[PDB]
Amino acid sequence: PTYTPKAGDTTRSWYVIDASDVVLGRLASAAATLLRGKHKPTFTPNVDGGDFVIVINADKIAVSGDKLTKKFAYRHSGYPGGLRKRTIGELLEKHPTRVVENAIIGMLPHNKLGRQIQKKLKVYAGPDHPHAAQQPIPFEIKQVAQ
Amino acid sequence: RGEVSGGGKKPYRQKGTGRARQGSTRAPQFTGGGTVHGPKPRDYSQRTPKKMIAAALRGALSDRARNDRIHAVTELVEGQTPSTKSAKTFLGTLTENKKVLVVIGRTDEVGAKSVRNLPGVHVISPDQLNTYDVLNADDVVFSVEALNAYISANSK
Amino acid sequence: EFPSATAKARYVRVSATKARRVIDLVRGKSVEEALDILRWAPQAASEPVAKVIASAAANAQNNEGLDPSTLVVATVYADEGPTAKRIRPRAQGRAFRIRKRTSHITVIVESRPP
Amino acid sequence: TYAIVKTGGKQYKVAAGDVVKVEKLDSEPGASVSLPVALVVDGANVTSKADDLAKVAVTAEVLEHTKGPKIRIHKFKNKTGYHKRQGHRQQLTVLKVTGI
Amino acid sequence: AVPKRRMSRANTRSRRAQWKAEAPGLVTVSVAGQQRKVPRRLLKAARLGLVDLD
Amino acid sequence: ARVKRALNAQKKRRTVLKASKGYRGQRSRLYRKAKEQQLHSLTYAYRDRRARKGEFRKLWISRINAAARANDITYNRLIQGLKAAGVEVDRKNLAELAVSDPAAFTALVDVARAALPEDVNAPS
RNA sequence: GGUGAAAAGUACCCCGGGAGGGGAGUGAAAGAGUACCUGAAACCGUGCGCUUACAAUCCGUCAGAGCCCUCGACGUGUCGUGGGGUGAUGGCGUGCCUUUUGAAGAAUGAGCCUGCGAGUCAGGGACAUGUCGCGAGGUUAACCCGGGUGGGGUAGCCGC
RNA sequence: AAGUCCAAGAGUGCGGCAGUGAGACGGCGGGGGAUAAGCUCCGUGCGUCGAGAGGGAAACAGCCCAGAUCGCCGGCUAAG
RNA sequence: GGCAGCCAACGUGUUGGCUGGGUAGGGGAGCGUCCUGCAUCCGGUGAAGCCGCCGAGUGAUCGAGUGGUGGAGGGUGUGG
Ligand SMILES: [Mg+2]
Ligand SMILES: [Mg+2]
Ligand SMILES: [Mg+2]
Ligand SMILES: [Mg+2]
Ligand SMILES: [Mg+2]
Ligand SMILES: [Mg+2]
Ligand SMILES: [Mg+2]
Ligand SMILES: [Mg+2]
Ligand SMILES: [Mg+2]
Ligand SMILES: [Mg+2]
Ligand SMILES: [Mg+2]
Ligand SMILES: [Mg+2]
Ligand SMILES: [Mg+2]
Ligand SMILES: [Mg+2]
Ligand SMILES: [Mg+2]
Ligand SMILES: [Mg+2]
Ligand SMILES: [Mg+2]
Ligand SMILES: [Mg+2]
Ligand SMILES: [Mg+2]
Ligand SMILES: [Mg+2]
Ligand SMILES: [Mg+2]
Ligand SMILES: [Mg+2]
Ligand SMILES: [Mg+2]
Ligand SMILES: [Mg+2]
Ligand SMILES: [Mg+2]
Ligand SMILES: [Mg+2]
Ligand SMILES: [Mg+2]
Ligand SMILES: [Mg+2]
Ligand SMILES: [Mg+2]
Ligand SMILES: [Mg+2]
Ligand SMILES: [Mg+2]
Ligand SMILES: [Mg+2]
Ligand SMILES: [Mg+2]
Ligand SMILES: [Mg+2]
Ligand SMILES: [Mg+2]
Ligand SMILES: [Mg+2]
Repeated sequence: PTYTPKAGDTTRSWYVIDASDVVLGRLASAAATLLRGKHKPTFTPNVDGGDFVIVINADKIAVSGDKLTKKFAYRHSGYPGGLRKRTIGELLEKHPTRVVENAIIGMLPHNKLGRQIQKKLKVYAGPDHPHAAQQPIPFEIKQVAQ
Repeated sequence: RGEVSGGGKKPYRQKGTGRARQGSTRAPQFTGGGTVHGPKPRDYSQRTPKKMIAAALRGALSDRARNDRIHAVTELVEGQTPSTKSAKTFLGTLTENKKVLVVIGRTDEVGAKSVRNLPGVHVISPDQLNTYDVLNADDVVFSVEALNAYISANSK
Repeated sequence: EFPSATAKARYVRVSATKARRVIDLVRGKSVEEALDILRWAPQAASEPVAKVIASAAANAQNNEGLDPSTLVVATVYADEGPTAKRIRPRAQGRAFRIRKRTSHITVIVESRPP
Repeated sequence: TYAIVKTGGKQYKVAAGDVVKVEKLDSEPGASVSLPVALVVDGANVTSKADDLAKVAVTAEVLEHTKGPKIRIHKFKNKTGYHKRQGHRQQLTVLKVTGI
Repeated sequence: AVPKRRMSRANTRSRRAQWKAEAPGLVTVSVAGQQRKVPRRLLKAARLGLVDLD
Repeated sequence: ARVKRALNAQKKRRTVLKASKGYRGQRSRLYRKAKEQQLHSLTYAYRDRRARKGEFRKLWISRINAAARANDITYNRLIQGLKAAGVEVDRKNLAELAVSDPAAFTALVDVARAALPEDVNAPS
């Protein structure tokens, strides 16, 4: 029978990704992979064996084109005419982490497990984070050649 | 549904009640209603050709004859007084099988009465001989008069 | 296991759900505490339920020789009895059905160490 | 050490002493059967060339013949009146691996 | 307006569970030397003998 | 010969209701409702026995890919290289190696990479 | 419509205004108590095990963590050619019938269970096709005689 | 003239038993309509649906791929 | 690896080739129920019915396999 994780089997690790000068979409896809646990041979779709991901310098994220002014984050309050929009430029100035957060969350599965996976994402605007006690491993976004 | 008592009137109006439409309280779907395609008295007799009936009887009697199950006797009992005890003993000497067909002429009341009460014994006259009773019996016992009467009416 | 006595009141002219509403106040309590609660409960079905509990306590004393103080109401339930059918005439020839429900009430009391 | 054994169009990782259910083989219980290998792992070293794998065979003993789970099929399509009930139990052979 | 559908066993029970009695809080009173339990609301009446302690 | 139906009729009801144990509400309790669900249940089961083979292969492939990329090779080039080397291990067992014996899997990756063409993106 | 072989139909004691019940008796059995043979299902309770209050569920299916129970070998729990109960979580997934070009359909019918409810029967009827007897012939109708299902009956009929 | 030819389960004739005689969309050739309709009426050894599950097209009878005898925790591909 | 239909090849039933989506509808072969001719068997040392357990067959379904409840009939084979 195919290997299935048991109670004690999942081991977490802590990664830190520097978002400075990284393309938003590229950072988010990489982080979603780590949070989901796709890089582990023990991956199981009904189990969150993902790792913790810390994103630092989330205000230095790079976006190409005119998306800074023309890309709009939309929210609806549920009241008639309750549709509000912000550009990514405005959202980066007021809530720097929200830009990276939304990008990563939208690349996670939209189910109960996905919500549990989101717990393991921590994102910070500045160069620093409070999690030195967890000794995060610097993670660089590489591409395996073929 | 036509023979059941009552049921002549349409129970309620065709439309407006909100109930299924009904034509009679005795319709088949009703409890107490008429039966559909139920039994009716019928005659089951069949017009089997004469030659088939005769050949079947001959076949049955031949099967007994080949297995030596045909016996012949002058009388079941001696005298003019029925006695089941005598007949039972005598039949016991002839056959030990349970079912026995005894073929006796009409006149031999004392023989018929003497065997009548025995459990597996069936009594018949030779003019009434038939496949069912022969095949039901383990052994056929003929009065000599009855056997000759049967042979004569057929082989002549 | 504990020594126990049973009482039943059958064909009590009270709906089983209305009895249950009272019974839920006394399940698991000592017989003394149950009879106090039932004495002051405003519900009508309190009175039939009280009588069954007291009857079971009395059986435990007089038939089984248990002491009354140690008695607790271990198990109690009401089951539905036969329902009588009545008709209430309504407006414009409508005739509606009325159900006169009854219930059976079972109590088991245990002698437990205090 | 362990090997990956081919039998019945399927492959099973087995070591000495392993019990494996495989597709029916024609042998009595107590008979020994010899099976081809797709891979051998002897601790650190991996045998993978077809030439050396042809040299090696796994020996197993037939324990018993058995039946898999009863499968109940009830094909159906709505608004048609089409129903087709069918049952199935696959015949299996149980092997105990003896050596590699 | 009439119910559109029958109500599931679960939904019926969830609502029906809200129909329940609450036990009265009881206090002890000494009357005729014996200690009886009465609602605190009736404490004064019970000492005055205005409550029928059956 | 009037025949009462209960004896024959009840048999199929008991079968269906036994099969529908564990269902919720009317589907566990009423023969007609349980029968309806049984139609779906056995249709689903038949369909999922077929789909199960793809679903497991999907799992194995994902696990092989993670282990391959941890050894600096993509899945597609690993499969190509194993074919070129003539290694006939299927994906069920390749995934079991990736989990239970990373050393053996690493040795297979080396074999596959050696058998790959020098210029994978060259004609032929 | 059915207590039991027999009324032997529950003396007497206990709780209760009664009703009803608990002891004690009768009986082979009260898992037979005049609500009575057997006592299904819907429907309504109580107890125990697992589960469930961040979740969008045609209600199931295939994967499946954790817990509970049980059968083997070994030892203090742990593994197996196991078996049950429950099921976090993941994938897949548009009731049944009728009737329609096409219905998950916001078309029709069904609140639920149990019982009942629809190609049957008559006739030397008609056509075809199996099967059996007899065969250039086959067969009787009415009727007559047998306590029968058997024997007789040539008028007819159908082939030629 | 060959092919297929342990069969297309082919044609033709007779007989027993039918059902059907409301079709839909898509490709190609046309009428009616404004060279409108998810329109309407014909042709097409044209297709699919009807009576067809599976994969693709987000979902999506009629499009693309492919015709489900059952089992497998094997492998290779189609459209994509 | 199991089952089935058609056909072939031989044998005193096995091997092989091909085939096995399906509504209206045609054909074939069966399951379960009751009443009966005949033959057999079980039953107050507990029949039927009902509730379970553990199992069984390609399906309708089965259990002369077994617990519980129950109290008088029932099973099987071959025909009608
Ligand atoms: Mg009259
Ligand atoms: Mg009339
Ligand atoms: Mg009329
Ligand atoms: Mg009648
Ligand atoms: Mg005649
Ligand atoms: Mg009036
Ligand atoms: Mg249709
Ligand atoms: Mg596949
Ligand atoms: Mg009894
Ligand atoms: Mg009653
Ligand atoms: Mg009774
Ligand atoms: Mg929660
Ligand atoms: Mg959603
Ligand atoms: Mg979905
Ligand atoms: Mg229409
Ligand atoms: Mg149609
Ligand atoms: Mg509807
Ligand atoms: Mg609706
Ligand atoms: Mg209409
Ligand atoms: Mg309705
Ligand atoms: Mg017409
Ligand atoms: Mg027409
Ligand atoms: Mg047309
Ligand atoms: Mg049109
Ligand atoms: Mg088609
Ligand atoms: Mg399709
Ligand atoms: Mg491939
Ligand atoms: Mg392609
Ligand atoms: Mg064959
Ligand atoms: Mg078919
Ligand atoms: Mg096919
Ligand atoms: Mg049909
Ligand atoms: Mg039977
Ligand atoms: Mg007895
Ligand atoms: Mg009977
Ligand atoms: Mg028959």
